[PDB]
Amino acid sequence: SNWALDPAKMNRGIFVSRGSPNETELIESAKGICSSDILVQDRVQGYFASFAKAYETVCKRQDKEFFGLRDYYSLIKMVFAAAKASNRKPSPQDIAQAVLRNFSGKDDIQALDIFLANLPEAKCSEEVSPMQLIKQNIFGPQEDAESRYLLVLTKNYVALQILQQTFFEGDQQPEIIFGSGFPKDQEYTQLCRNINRVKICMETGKMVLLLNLQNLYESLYDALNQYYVHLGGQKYVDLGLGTHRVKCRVHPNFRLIVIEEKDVVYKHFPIPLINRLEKHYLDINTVLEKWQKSIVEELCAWVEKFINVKKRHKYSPSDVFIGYHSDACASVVLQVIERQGPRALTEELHQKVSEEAKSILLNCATPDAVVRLSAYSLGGFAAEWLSQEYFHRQRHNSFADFLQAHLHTADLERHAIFTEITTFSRLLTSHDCEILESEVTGRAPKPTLLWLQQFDTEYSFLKEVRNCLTNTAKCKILIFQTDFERSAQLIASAKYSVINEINKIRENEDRIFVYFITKLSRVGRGTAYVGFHGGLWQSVHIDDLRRSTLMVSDVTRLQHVTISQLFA
Amino acid sequence: LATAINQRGIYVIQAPKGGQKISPDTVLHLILPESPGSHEESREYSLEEVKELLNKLMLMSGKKDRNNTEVERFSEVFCSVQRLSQAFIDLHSAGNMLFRTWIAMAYCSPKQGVSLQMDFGLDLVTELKEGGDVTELLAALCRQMEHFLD
Amino acid sequence: QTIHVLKALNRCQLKHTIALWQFLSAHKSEQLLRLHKEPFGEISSRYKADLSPENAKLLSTFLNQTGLDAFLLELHEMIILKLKNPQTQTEERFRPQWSLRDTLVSYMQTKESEILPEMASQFPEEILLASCVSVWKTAAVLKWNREMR
Amino acid sequence: GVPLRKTIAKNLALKENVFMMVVCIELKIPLFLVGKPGSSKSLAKTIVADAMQGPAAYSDLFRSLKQVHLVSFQC
Amino acid sequence: LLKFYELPALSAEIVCRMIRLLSVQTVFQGTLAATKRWLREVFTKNMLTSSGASFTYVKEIEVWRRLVEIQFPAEHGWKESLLGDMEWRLTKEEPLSQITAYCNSCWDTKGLEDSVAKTFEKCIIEAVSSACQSQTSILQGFSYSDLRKFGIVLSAVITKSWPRTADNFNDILKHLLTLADVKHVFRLCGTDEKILANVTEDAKRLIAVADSVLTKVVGDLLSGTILVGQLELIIKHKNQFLDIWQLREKSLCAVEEALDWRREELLLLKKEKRCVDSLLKMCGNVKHLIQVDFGVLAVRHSQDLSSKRLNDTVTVRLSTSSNSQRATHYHLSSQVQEMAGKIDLLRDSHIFQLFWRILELEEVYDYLYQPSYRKFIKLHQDLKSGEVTLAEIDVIFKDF
Repeated sequence: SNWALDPAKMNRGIFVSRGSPNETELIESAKGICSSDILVQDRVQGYFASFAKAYETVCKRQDKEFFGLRDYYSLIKMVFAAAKASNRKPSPQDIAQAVLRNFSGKDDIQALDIFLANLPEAKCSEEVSPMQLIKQNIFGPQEDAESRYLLVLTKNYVALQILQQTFFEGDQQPEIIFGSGFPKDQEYTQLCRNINRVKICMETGKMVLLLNLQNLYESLYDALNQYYVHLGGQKYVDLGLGTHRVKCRVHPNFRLIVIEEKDVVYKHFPIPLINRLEKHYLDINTVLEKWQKSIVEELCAWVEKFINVKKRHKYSPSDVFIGYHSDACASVVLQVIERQGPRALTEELHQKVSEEAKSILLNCATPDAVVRLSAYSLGGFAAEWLSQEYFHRQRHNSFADFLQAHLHTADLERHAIFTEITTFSRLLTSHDCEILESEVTGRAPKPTLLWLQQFDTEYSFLKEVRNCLTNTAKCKILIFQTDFERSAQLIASAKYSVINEINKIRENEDRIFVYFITKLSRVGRGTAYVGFHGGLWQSVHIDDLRRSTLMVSDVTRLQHVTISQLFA
Repeated sequence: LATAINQRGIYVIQAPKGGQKISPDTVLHLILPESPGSHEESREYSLEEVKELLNKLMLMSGKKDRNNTEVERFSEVFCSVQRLSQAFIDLHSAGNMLFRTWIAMAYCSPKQGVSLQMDFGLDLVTELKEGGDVTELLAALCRQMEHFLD
Repeated sequence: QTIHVLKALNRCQLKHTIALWQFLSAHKSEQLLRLHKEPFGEISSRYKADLSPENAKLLSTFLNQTGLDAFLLELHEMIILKLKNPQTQTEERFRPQWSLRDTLVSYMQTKESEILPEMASQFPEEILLASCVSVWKTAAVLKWNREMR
Repeated sequence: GVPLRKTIAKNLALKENVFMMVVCIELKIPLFLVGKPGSSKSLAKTIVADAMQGPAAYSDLFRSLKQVHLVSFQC
Repeated sequence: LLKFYELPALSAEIVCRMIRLLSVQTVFQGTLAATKRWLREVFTKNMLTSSGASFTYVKEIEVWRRLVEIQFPAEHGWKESLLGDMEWRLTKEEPLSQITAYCNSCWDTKGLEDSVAKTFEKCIIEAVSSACQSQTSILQGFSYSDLRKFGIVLSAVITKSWPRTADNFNDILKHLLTLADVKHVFRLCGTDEKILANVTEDAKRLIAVADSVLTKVVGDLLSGTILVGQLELIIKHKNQFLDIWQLREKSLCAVEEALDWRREELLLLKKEKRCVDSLLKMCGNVKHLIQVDFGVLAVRHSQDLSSKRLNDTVTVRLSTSSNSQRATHYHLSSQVQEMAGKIDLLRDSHIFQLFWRILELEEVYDYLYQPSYRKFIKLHQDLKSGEVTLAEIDVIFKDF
């Protein structure tokens, strides 16, 4: 136990209580760790004292037990390995990187300041961003210099957008471990299937992302310690589901990432769990530079102007930009910069980023808002530009036109293309899928249309997804439907399941176009829909998905025609 | 064992005998018959035993092999039957009387064309039997039972 | 133009038509209120007066001892039909200064519908027509709270 | 005798925990270990589980001792 | 066609006269709408040419001035809307293209007191603010024909690039040395005085603050009371520093000698500091077995030099004196100086680290350093000669 006990219940057995070690015990532990080599041990010996004084300082400073001995031991291990590989005295940058990786994760603590206070290494102050640390954890540069598993603390589960974009840019994508949002499947059997998937990923070496599944910790408690038994060179770790405990094989390439909200961790997460994992905080603000954040502010202002003006019901951004929320502009900017690449800052890059962001936001706007902006701007240049882009350079007239444009213009490297669509009209029926087939014939097979609510269990959804993915067609179009009445859990779980299954059926270079269509109401029912999930997804609003048999008119034609002329 | 349960296994849902308190354990039990040419005995398993077998399958099946098909089939049927059991329990708690002598047998694989069999123990209602895939029938039956509960 | 309408109207018959109209209009407005949007833009601001603390306590006590749904439907119908039509605005038998109780009791009598006994006795007369719309708003909020509870 | 990983510290905490665990298990004495996270407790548990495979043990010492099968319950 | 711009303007002015003689808002809206429609149809393509050197349409500014100046009543918002459209057309272009067109081209002579001038100035100031935030050189190879507008642009660059804490001496020096635009600013303002006449008073104030800072820095450098942080920052950017001081002083060599001398004295002080560090670290290593008392040395070493004035930390050399010896803040004894020097040479030696068994610093020298160095020399002579014993190779090089 890590918590205290009552002696009377122990039946007068033997009770041993361990106290927090002093500096000498910590330095002896460090020397024990380094004993495997003598040169490196001598080199780091000087640093051991400062590391121990820093650790006791941190432990007395922090309010709640958040850092512990595992962090200190991991620091010593990482410095030992760095020196061993370098064959030279540990450079300041390495000590800084070790300290940041181990003792980061909290705001109220300034670890690096404490550790630098004891040393003259502060001269470096070349700080390393959480993205670099997370990369080094997942892809840390024969030897099992194994780093701890990652815990990413985020806000509004934003972290998932960043990682998918940055590190998993290609199809090396990890597997998402999450709680299902379908009505009849989240119970014990779901934990059983999840831990089965964790085991299979350990055996195969596929990296895993743990979403809000802290309730699975009792199954993983022993693996997180990463104390392994060995057989024939391979390492094994213990896993449990109930009273059954078994040893399972861990592929060296295996890594674990837990994504969780900062407040859940601070309040609810047990302290030994916080100690077992290497902790980092990730939010869009931690990725964006200053000028990118400035672009975010500019886009928020441009939005506010777009809503009202360059009577006057005083619309809000959510009522115009479907799915808008506090972080929409930041997500858009991140997606833009990530697609552009690492190109250096230039006036061209600044302008192009701003314009791309505006275009993406506009793609989710209602035609009604663009018309309002033009009318109330009396035909301003900006209004006509935006109308041109929306009505002519974009494909909001129907779903068939969007699909044709996406099929023709989309990239050829991205075998899996993900799209999110919002609409106010009626969802697609079989007749609409037939029309789409008639348009697509010669390019892809009949689009497969599924309604997420019709599914009561995740397994039936996976079965149909696999039925579709298993066809030999080089191009596949998958369409999922939902009516937003609660629901967001279903959409998220379906999204994750589809991503995982696409990652699994990947040996072929088939090109899969995935569309998620949500039917909303202009007024609503209180709970505001949230889009702009960014990452792999592209958010497009289509007011009406049908091809308008009642009028073949594409708007911006009627804009210069009277009702009298209609009856000519 | 799981392969045999898929091939021969039969799940049974019935009201608690011996005045036992109503719960999933008392309501649901698994029958595993013997196959032709083999002389082992038809065993009866309790819900705890099926959950133990399931845990074993999950921890064993880490082999990146097609074996998941059988585990997946086993798991699917198990979950469906558990869902059906809770629906019965609900009708029991609400005071319904039809589902007081009602016995249902779900055949993990068709026996002479039968996948589900239901008998209410009444002279007016003859035995009900239907074929096909068990999970579709079970989902439809669960949905009807829930609508009937409301 | 009949796809989802048919599923809502599958049970109603012609005799229900008028009541159905009333229900729909009130439900329509209630939605706007839940979203904090103004449902009564077409109503004269003069009829949009506020309620004093004492009249608020009296109204709350009445509503606690009242059938909230019927009261809301009737008061809504009165507001929409009488106070909205500028023709009935110039018809000054619905002046903001007139007591809400007497106006509503008169209206209900004219359509010879069964009148709620609380209307004549329990309804405070100190509440005038100018605050009538605030009354409906306040009543709807209680319903919405009852619906959350 | 037990083949520990090289980066593991043969410190006093793990030494005493392993010794006490071995003695108490072999003699069936109840042992209660209480310490803040990282005090070589679970590491000692895994090490004693691996070492005490009597005939399959790594050293003549543990080969002379008994064979241990652990059942775990997370309270 | 654009050539006919007078006709729309005349019809709009007629509408103005009719309104002033008196559905008004409706007629205004339709008038503004139709005018915008015409401008859109005519001004179809970019505002500026390739380099941002010239205007696509020679008459754009004339049409904007003509149409904006029509004296509609203010309440209706004619001027604001048209100027918003012009601003939109400007902001679409690259900042450097905007500034190039603004300064070089001949659009302004018509009277820069109008609203179009104030709008274009506003846009150019915002562009300069953005570029300063981007720290990209603007004035590099810049050319100009209108000195007044170039002076406005230059003052905007100076004011926007300046640190937010415009009073921080250290951040002023950092800005001056790091930012390249400052070289160009000083070069231009020195070459032809007329530029400064076109420059604002705020920019001249900032220039005067910068000049004062540089003069104080040079006085400290020559005298020797300069902070080690400032001397480090000056040495890291010695080229820009000497360029700027050459320009200013020619407008208004020994500094190279002084800065070289201070680089040498700083290198000496850092060498001594690192020797003391190595000695302290070795004693800290043998801490677990023996305790050492050198309070004064640890205190002196602990002080951060950046805040300290050089002459207090180390002796500085001047032709105001002869080439006398240097002395430092530490005042190490000869024994400790030799010991720290050798320990610095062998601070990476694994064979010297172990190689030895509260004591005072002279006792530390006597007991630890001398036996150790004696044995180390004897080992080096054994290896050079080859007479080393196998037991020595087994014990010492057990690790290698």
